[PDB]
Amino acid sequence: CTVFSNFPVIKNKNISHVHTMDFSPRSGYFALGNEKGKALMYRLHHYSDF
Amino acid sequence: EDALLRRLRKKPVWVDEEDEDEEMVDMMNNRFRKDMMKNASESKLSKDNLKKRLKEEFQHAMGGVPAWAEDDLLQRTGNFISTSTSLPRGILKMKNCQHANAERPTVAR
Amino acid sequence: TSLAQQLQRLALPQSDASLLSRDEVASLLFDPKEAATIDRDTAFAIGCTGLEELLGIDPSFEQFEAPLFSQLAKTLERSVQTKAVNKQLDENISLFLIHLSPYFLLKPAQKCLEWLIHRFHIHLYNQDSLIACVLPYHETRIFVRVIQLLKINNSKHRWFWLLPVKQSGVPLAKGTLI
Amino acid sequence: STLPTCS
Amino acid sequence: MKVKMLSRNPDNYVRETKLDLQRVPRNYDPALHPFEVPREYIRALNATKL
Amino acid sequence: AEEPGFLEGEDGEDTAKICQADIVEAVDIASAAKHFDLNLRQFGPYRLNYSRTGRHLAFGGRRGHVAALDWVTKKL
Amino acid sequence: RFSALKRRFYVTTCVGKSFHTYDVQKLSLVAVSNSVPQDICCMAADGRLVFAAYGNVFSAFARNKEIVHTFKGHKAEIHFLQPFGDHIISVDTDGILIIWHIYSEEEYLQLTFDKSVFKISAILHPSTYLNKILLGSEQGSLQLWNVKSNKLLYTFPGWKVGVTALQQAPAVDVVAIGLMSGQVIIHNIKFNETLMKFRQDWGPITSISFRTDGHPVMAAGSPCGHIGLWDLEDKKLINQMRNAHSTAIAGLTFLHREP
RNA sequence: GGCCCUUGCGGUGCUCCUGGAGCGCUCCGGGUUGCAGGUGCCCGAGGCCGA
Repeated sequence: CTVFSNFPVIKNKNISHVHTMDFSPRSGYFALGNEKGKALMYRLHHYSDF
Repeated sequence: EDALLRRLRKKPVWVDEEDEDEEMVDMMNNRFRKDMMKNASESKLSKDNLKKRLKEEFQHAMGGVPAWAEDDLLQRTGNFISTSTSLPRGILKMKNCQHANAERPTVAR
Repeated sequence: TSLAQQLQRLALPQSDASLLSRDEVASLLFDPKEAATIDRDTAFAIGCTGLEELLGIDPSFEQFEAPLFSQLAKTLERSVQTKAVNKQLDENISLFLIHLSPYFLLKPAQKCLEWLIHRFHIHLYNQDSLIACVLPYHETRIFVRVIQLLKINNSKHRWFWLLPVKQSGVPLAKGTLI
Repeated sequence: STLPTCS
Repeated sequence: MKVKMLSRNPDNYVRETKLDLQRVPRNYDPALHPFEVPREYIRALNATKL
Repeated sequence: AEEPGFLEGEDGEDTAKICQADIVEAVDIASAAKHFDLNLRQFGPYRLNYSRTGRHLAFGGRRGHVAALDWVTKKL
Repeated sequence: RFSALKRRFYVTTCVGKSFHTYDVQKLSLVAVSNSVPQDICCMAADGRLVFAAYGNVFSAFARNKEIVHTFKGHKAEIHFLQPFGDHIISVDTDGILIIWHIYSEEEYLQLTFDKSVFKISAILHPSTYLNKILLGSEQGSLQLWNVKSNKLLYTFPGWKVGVTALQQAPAVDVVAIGLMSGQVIIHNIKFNETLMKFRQDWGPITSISFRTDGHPVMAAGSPCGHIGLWDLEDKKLINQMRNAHSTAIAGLTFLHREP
């Protein structure tokens, strides 16, 4: 129940407003959509399957 | 000094015959042994006197004799820490990838 | 300034300035002005009294009567003897400090430590052993005094991180230690 | 070493 | 080898207390005190002037 | 009260080949501290003078280095 | 290489068809050697001279720059060079071992060893031993020899892995033996007892050196480029140096009486 | 543009080859070192001032 301290890199300033997030069925990918029309995706190295 | 200190407190497997035989070898006229004399009479000494001179020059050069001369993971090389099956807390390992809508760019929400 | 650094590195406790003058004296119990007016006999008396008090509490201290608390120890000064004698003295002082460590909060232990500092200058020759003796009591003020006896001003020194408790006279905090 | 120079 | 170097005990040569006075060993060796005739003549001449 | 120093070899040793490193080990910590080698090659060859009282030493460099120091204690 | 008339250390490294010499005080270049027609395969130094081998012929370098003596007579490449007083020992690939007198260039003594039975992979002359050289094999056997009498003193059964490195320990009668399996065996050759064994899981032990500044520390190289520091007194690993070099370790040495 | 335990932000402690300015060392060799004429150098403060 503790928050990860390194995800939101505030310096980069890409995330902006957030409306939707979703996870891959095996948690391999993390997706995020903003107001600017950019659907960001990140990969979590702990999970090796899509 | 010694009085003050007190108050405060097999057989070799091989033999070489030429080292056994009592021949005498010239420290004179040999550059490497000319630096090793002690007195002027020791121009040419025998085999047994060579052996003890060489050994003490070795030990003085080495600074003496080491003490070591007379189940467990630190008698091998290996690792100690490994990755856990559960997700580690605190720090998340992440790498950004290409945008999902890279092929179809849009400006709306 | 390269000469200054070379000279500062070449300095040794044996060639200490306070060895050759009595303007300043290092003392665990007294002010330096007051401590520079005490004879050897008085310090020897304090040390012997402390050891006699400690003997009643713990018998095993009797073995320290001869080497460190006798006439021979009174006349002894480390500088004139060889490195072997100094090594033997270091061993004996380390053993005595290991034995002193539990009772350090008691006054007789402080008296014995005062005699050792006055005669053998363990604050210059035996820094590691004294620090090991006093370390588990780092919250107490007597630890602050024992640190204040040392000279750790150089930033390259092993115990340089102990400088604030010398400069400010406050006990070391456990968080810094951890 | 104490070997002779030649032969 | 047998070695010895002159090693003075500082407690012999340095006073013990601020109350104490400085200790002065004296050597009457003539080699340490040369010019005995000219040195004494000046003291005698200074005595008459005083 | 004092006595002059002495230095003799044993079993026919010659005192010429005895080096300074051997002496420092067999002599007390007090006299061992008096042997030191200051290395200042940037400036020229040095000329040194001890005071009449043996406590102080002063030296001068060819290129223009001038310094005086107590040498028993290492103070400048 | 220690030097006479200059109380300093010099380290010599091969560079293609020549070699370079640097003082260890500041790693400054002091000499660059003359070229040789073929790439140098093996190198040796004995204070006075620097020996370099190329192809089947090896030469001696004086003043670290210019050759003064060349030695022909081998039909195979030289793989080991051991300076022995005023004499030089050269070991060929096919199995020929010959001792040459340096200045006169004459052939003193020649020996051959069967390639299938005993192929030489390590050469060492233990200190304080008169005219004695120790030879190791890829098979795993060790032979102690006397050059002057030209006889086999003793044969060590050894270990079945095979010898890849030999080093003189800081003792009169103790050697350190490297093996292809990653195991270093510190042995006493006079009475044939093994003092201690250390094992690195990084491949063959390329080189071994001993610390002689008053601390019982041992370092052994690995082809991965890693260095392990073993405590001789307590028979344990002190620490391991990882990625000291990106490529394989060529040679590592503790300076004498230095950390 | 790229950066994902970050920063339009700042600081430290060691290493980094003297032009002349660490000379002299492969071998050979080092042993019997086999009163011309000189006399130097130093010694000036006054403001077409600024504050």
